[PDB]
Amino acid sequence: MAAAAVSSAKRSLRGELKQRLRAMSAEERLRQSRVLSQKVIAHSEYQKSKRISIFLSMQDEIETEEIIKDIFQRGKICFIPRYRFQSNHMDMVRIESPEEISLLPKTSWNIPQPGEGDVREEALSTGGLDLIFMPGLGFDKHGNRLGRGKGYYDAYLKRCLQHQEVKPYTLALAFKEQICLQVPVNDMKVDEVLYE
Ligand SMILES: N[C@@H]1N[C@@H]2NC[C@@H](CN(C=O)c3ccc(C(=O)N[C@H](CCC(=O)O)C(=O)O)cc3)N[C@H]2[C@H](O)N1
Ligand SMILES: [Mg+2]
Ligand SMILES: [Mg+2]
Ligand SMILES: [Mg+2]
Ligand SMILES: [Mg+2]
Ligand SMILES: [Mg+2]
Ligand SMILES: [Mg+2]
Ligand SMILES: [Mg+2]
Ligand SMILES: [Mg+2]
Ligand SMILES: [Mg+2]
Ligand code: NI
Ligand code: NI
Repeated sequence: MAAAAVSSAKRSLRGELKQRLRAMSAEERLRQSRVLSQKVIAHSEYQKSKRISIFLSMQDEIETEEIIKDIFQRGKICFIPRYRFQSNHMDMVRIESPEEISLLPKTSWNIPQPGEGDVREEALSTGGLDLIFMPGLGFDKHGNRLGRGKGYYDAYLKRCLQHQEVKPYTLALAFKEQICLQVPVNDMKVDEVLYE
């Protein structure tokens, strides 16, 4: 019953956040994304990190396009999500240029990812990750995160520990509209939430 009340609070907050995210203009989402891109590019954990996981942005997320271009300009090794919907499991798989992204097939969320038989280097098979850009629907200032529901990033963070001594730094990228007083939890916290 306590579990269910937690789920109910998460669901209600998701509906609130989604409505705000729906209510934002394309131009404005683009403005806050530009502000975050400059913040990330100046960020010391980003500047020092060699192996990075970043997401490919949905319409309700901070746009990561400029960060990706910077990643490859700085010769960082870049991994993106590859989600297997049948088992609710995600890996982070290597891409070798920003331009490759444009040729990939897309999922039912209209996001690019390498297809089923494209054999890819996985981040945990070749060293793990220094830094993971964390998407999500909401975050509070304690670093709690409200994801879309099925906990694929929480599960992936747990998995990272099985390959690395040092846990990846987790940096969320949020609209100011996505910052909440308290995210209902219980769930993995992020190290830092960036917003305007
Ligand atoms: N740009 C990135 N790409 C990432 N790629 C992997 C991915 C998985 N994903 C798709 O790639 C995905 C989306 C929703 C649910 C789930 O948790 N949600 C529905 C309710 C959400 C809907 O009604 O709006 C349900 O609980 O199943 C699980 C996996 N999540 C993406 C992430 O959220 N944003
Ligand atoms: Mg809604
Ligand atoms: Mg409200
Ligand atoms: Mg402007
Ligand atoms: Mg959406
Ligand atoms: Mg360097
Ligand atoms: Mg699949
Ligand atoms: Mg992996
Ligand atoms: Mg699909
Ligand atoms: Mg996993
Ligand atoms: Ni897998
Ligand atoms: Ni608090």
